[PDB]
Amino acid sequence: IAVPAEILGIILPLLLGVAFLVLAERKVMAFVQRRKGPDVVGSFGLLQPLADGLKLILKEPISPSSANFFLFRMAPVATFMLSLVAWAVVPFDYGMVLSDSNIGLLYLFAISSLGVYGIITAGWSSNSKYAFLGALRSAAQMVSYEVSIGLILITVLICVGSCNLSEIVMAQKQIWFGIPLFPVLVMFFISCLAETNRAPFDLPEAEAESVAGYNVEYSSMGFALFFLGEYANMILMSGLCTSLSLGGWLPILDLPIFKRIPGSIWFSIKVILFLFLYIWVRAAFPRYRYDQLMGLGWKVFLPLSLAWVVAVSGVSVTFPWLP
Amino acid sequence: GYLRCLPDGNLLQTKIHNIGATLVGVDKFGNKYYEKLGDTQYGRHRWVEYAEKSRYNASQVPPEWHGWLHFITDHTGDELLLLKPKRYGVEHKENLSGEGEQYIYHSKGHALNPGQRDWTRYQPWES
Amino acid sequence: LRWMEAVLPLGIIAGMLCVMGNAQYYIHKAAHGRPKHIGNDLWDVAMERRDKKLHEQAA
Amino acid sequence: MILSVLFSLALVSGLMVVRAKNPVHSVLFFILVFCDTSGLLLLLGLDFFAMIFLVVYIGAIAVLFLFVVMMFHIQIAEIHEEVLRYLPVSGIIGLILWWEMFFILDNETIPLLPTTSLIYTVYAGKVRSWTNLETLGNLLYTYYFVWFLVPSLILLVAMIGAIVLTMHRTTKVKRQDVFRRNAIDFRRTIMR
Amino acid sequence: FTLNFGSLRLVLEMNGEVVERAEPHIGLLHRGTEKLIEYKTYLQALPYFDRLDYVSTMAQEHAYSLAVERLLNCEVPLRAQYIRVLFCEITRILNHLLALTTHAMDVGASTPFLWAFEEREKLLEFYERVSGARMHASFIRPGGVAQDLPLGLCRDIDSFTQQFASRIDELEEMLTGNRIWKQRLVDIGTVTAQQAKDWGFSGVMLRGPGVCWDLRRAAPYDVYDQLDFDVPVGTRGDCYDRYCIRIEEMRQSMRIIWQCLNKIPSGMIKADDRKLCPPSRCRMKLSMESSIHHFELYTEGFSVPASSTYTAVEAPKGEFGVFLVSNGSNRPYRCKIRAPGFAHLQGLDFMSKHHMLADVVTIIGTQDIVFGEVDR
Amino acid sequence: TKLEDEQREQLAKEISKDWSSVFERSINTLFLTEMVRGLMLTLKYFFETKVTINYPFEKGPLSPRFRGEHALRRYPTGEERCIACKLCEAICPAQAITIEAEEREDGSRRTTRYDIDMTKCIYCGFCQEACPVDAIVEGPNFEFATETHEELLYDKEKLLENGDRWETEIAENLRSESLYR
Amino acid sequence: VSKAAEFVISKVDDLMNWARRGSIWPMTFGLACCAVEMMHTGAARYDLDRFGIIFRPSPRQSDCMIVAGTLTNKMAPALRKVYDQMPEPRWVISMGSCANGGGYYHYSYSVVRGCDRIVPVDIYVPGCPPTAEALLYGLLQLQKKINRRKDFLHWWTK
Amino acid sequence: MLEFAPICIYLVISLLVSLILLGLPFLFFDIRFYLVSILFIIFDLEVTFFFPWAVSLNKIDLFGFWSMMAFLLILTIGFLYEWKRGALDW
Ligand code: SF4
Ligand code: SF4
Ligand code: SF4
Repeated sequence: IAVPAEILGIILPLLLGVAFLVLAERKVMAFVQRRKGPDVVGSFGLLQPLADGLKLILKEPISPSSANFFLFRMAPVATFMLSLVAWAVVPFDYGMVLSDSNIGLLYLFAISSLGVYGIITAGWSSNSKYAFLGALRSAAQMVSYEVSIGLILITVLICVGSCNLSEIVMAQKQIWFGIPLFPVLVMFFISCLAETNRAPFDLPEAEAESVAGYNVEYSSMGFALFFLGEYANMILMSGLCTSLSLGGWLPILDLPIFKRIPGSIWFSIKVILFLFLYIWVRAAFPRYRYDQLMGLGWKVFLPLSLAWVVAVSGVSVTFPWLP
Repeated sequence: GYLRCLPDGNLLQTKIHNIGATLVGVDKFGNKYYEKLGDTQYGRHRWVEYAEKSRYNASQVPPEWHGWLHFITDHTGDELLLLKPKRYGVEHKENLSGEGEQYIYHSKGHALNPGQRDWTRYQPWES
Repeated sequence: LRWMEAVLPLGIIAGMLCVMGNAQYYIHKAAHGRPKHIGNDLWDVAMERRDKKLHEQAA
Repeated sequence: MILSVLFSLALVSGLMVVRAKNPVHSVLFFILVFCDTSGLLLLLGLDFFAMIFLVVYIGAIAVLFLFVVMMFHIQIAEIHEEVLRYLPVSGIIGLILWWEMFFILDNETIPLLPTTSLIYTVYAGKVRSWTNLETLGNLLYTYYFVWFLVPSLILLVAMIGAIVLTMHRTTKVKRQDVFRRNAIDFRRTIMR
Repeated sequence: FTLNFGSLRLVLEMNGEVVERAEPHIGLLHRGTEKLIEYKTYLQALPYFDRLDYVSTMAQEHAYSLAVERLLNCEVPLRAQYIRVLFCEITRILNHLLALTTHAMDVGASTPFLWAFEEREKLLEFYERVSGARMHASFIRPGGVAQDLPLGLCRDIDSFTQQFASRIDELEEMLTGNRIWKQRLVDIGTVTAQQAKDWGFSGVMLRGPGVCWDLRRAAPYDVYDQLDFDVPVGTRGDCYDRYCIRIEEMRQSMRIIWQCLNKIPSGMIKADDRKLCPPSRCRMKLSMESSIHHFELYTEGFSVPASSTYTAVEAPKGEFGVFLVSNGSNRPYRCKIRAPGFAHLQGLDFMSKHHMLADVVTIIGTQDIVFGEVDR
Repeated sequence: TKLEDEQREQLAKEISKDWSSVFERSINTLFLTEMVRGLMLTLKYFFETKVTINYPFEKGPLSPRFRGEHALRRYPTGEERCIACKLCEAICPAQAITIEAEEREDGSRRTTRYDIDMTKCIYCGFCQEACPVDAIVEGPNFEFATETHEELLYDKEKLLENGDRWETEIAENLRSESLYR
Repeated sequence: VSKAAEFVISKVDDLMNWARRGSIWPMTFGLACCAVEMMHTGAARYDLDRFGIIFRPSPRQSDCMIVAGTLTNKMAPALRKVYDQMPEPRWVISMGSCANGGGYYHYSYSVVRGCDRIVPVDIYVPGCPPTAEALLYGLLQLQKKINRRKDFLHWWTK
Repeated sequence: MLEFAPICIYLVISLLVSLILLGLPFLFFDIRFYLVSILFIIFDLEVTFFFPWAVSLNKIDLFGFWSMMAFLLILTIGFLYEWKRGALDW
């Protein structure tokens, strides 16, 4: 019926957006670094993702024969499932949701919790022990920063009585929650940066460095699926950031000239600014050591998140400012 | 050649750069040499359009325009053509190097050479 | 305009988000004849079922 | 039908947990049976409890088990025993427990034999439908705060025990210090 | 447990992610440079020094030419000395830029790499205009230089110096003062001055501890004793202070470049005597003796008196020394090549002790091991 | 480590002179001032013009004293410029040049065999400066990548045709550099 | 074998060659002193990311190995081992003179007389060091060489 | 519920597309990890308790708010124990 059509219309444009997102990351990083990104495969490099995908498809696969063939193959499948089903709930405007779950926030938190298993199984199923150690490190980092992310979600849930993203936005109608909670938004942005192993806290992508990663053993399509899952998670958490601290499909100042824009355009624009911030932070800053980032996650963001939860609860309970 | 811009993207950059340029010359192979001074950075004020949009090659620039294009000389290719030597000389040929065994260069001892020469430095008795 | 050429791939991502959202919205609208409701609950489900039965009885 | 499929998958995953040769496979099938139980909770209507099962059981406890199992690197023939010998005793005990289930079901909970048209809808409690999450929070934080504060003591005990059992600070290893003078002020110096 | 990494091969003994010890295997770039130098004439052996420590090209040429002139006792004109100093400081700037940006990339900072490569491309354009190629330009020869400066080079270098002061300010603003950069560098691979002296460190790795000793001031081998530059030292030798020392050395190299441009004299570019320096093309095509001497200098070489010496210069990596032993013939009997990477890579073992893997790679970047010079 | 501890205490006392300074330091460390400044510089370079060369159509600057492809020239009359003096391989540090010769039919000294390995040439210009007649020159061409090592193994005929092809640019560079000699 | 099936096969081969040409993912084998010039090629001026070239540190994901620098007898087994892990569609670019025929250390112990003795190299880039211009020329030559791969036609006519 | 059926169909379609993507080419010890996991368990339980509290702040009074604060204080003392013992360091 219409549900498979909606699911396909969510999934395929998401893959196109991920491809153009890696292309945009290349272009923005190059323009930052006083150079030009992919410009020779199509006009302005618009066909570069297509060429890359076709090359990856046409590349002949190799079988590691690691005695864990099923677990080796299914881990990128698992993370791809997790990214897609996480994207299954995010709203885009008033009524553009597949599952209008009343517990949408906790659903996304649970899906983020499940995300470590793909990397853990990928590291274990690989023959090399370096990949296993890197997978363990990445899993632990995602664990700590997801604890921080959950505390930020609790702050937002204190601000808004409901638990579904659509009603969250409907409450965001007034002040966007970013004006009241800009430090909370900053902490959530850094936590989601460390959640997807992007920007600083980039352990798996430091392959030229001694940490190596969990994708060393993986073949063409395994690596491609892991990359697609990571970038889909990046877009997902940018959407989470804009739905939580920027009002989602809501204009600025509620002027009637701004209401001519559908609102899905507003959500897309905010997601684009968040992705630009992702690439900006990745290009502009060095990376943390594993111990440094773990101590920072467990000692800097967790106490601050707890303190902000307490402060928001105290502000809301004391005054009649409660929903 | 403007339809090649959509699947090329590099010819697109060249056409974007030929907005305010002045056509300083053209060679006998069709390559059109452009110069653009003013508010332009140093490294991108001279260039060429190879007039072969499908398979343009970096070795298609003749020696007469090679120096001017590479910023060795202020002399355009016309002056070097005027100064081209007589009584000897060959026409410019691209770096094929893979377009065919009959096109590539072969040593005198290579089996692919049309005439292969033996190398022993002695003449046998040859009854 | 170079910044515009560099942001052009981002515009494709924004367009993809808009396309997925709007295609979902219009497929659901065509399937049910009304835009999807986000505040629905047991009461809303019961009322919609009663409305469907009443209208199919009247027609 | 969906319920039958769900607990058939759950039973198969549990059997694989019981009889799995590799403890990593045991953890994975444990994750699978937790997912099936979460689906059963969706069927029941406890969305919050299903999500928290995912978050805690699937996330926390299961990554703990996975980490410890993989880090052990348990080999075969180190944990290996023939299952045929214990089959009679397992069957007898399972049959006794199943017979007791039979006796429990035969008296208290009688299944209904074939309904929808006889459903009387009150419409009075549906004006403001309280979610499971909302009701649980209201109760647990207003009128049952003691049974909520006690698990905090349990978690504190667990943390204290985990530290006092699995803590080993390095006796002689240098630790980087960022509060040095060259990092703080860094007065420039020259050879002259 | 032993963890292996595979032209940098390194085996590390680890206990708790803490590096107990690190052992490098270096021979992967051994090429028989000393044997080939022994088998070839001095002029034919200059390109070998071009290839050694390839990030800093003309420093090795300067060291080799100084050793040959010491064994040969030939006076180099003031203009040749000044242009040699200018290009040695350009070489120092190039090497420091590359070392800093490769270290930043190894840490994780990717963007300053390409800015410093734009600067390096400008400097390599300077090299290509003054000499044959962008890299491995055999420009510095015993008795002087290969050729005179092309006209306009001084003006272009002045423009580069201004824009490069701006660029160094730019890079220091981005890297210095960053919390992540500080956490990566400070208190990482610290070396005491006694440890540095014991392990034979030189250059930045020796001035980082604060020994307060520089070769250009201890043994001035050029107009250096007329250039009144500054030599930075580190209060507490570590990666951060070595990085700051490298920044200050870039600034002082710009200072020396400006001074050389300002006070460069007008004269000849090589030694006056044609027995040791080849005559010009016009002279060899016009004069019988000049033709004889060109022919003899390009078939045979200058026969240095039989002696052994060690000549060391302040290469950007550190003290680069050449030990030349002759026997009166046209070929060097023995040529030992002391590079300031061989000692630093020994220092890696105790520097990266009780540290972690990222600290090991940071220490490698700070020491700036070019494997060509360590595998000389 | 007691010295380190007391140094840390002294430094902490030094940089905590007053509440204004401690508050300023805490706010700077909390609000990511250095990170914001780095982001601003990064944005400035994102919005500034680029220095990409656009390779195939725009090529990097060179010099007349460029060491590209070895080549052999001729006199304006048409005769080979190369006498068989064998100063090429006497000075070639890599020994990439092999030359054999004999007296020609009219008594002229010419090379009957002259080959250069482009896989052994280090592109150093020793031969082009050791030539008494300016016969061998390292031409300005450098885009001569070949698919086969045997192709990269040159000989006299290929060197002569390279010189004939690039004679005008080589002559211009030779004039400009003979000024610098 | 027909004239319309041949046209369809030619179009498919053109698409495959376009994809493989525009998505080259070379891996650096950066020994000695062609690697610095390679980093200059990868810099802002002669940028490689425009044409699709991005350096993959893992040999399993790389397309073509670019061997730049001197090959030593101590390192040739490592080069061969790393080459053997590359996927079947693979190419080799030998940059410089050391990796072509031994270069300036041809008559030397513990120096492999060109990488051709260890791995089958497709394109040589002469120079010492070859200009970044010349190395990018060699990469464009690799694109041209893989622009005439009739893999589908060869598979069809077997 | 009635809203998780689209989630199940989405999961099935995601499986299908992942399998298709895989099959396209075929056509042609350490205690620190354990401590981190234990902290994960504790703070997952913390957040699980926060969720209903945060949702139902409007119904629960200062009694509920202070009960949650006491819960945090009991568990924040454990966090101070973690910090001072050295469990948060690596
Ligand atoms: S340029 Fe140097 S290496 Fe090349 S042939 Fe001439 S002397 Fe030999
Ligand atoms: S130096 Fe000149 S004349 Fe002598 S052999 Fe070489 S090219 Fe011929
Ligand atoms: S070919 Fe020349 S530039 Fe390249 S590694 Fe060898 S000596 Fe260095």
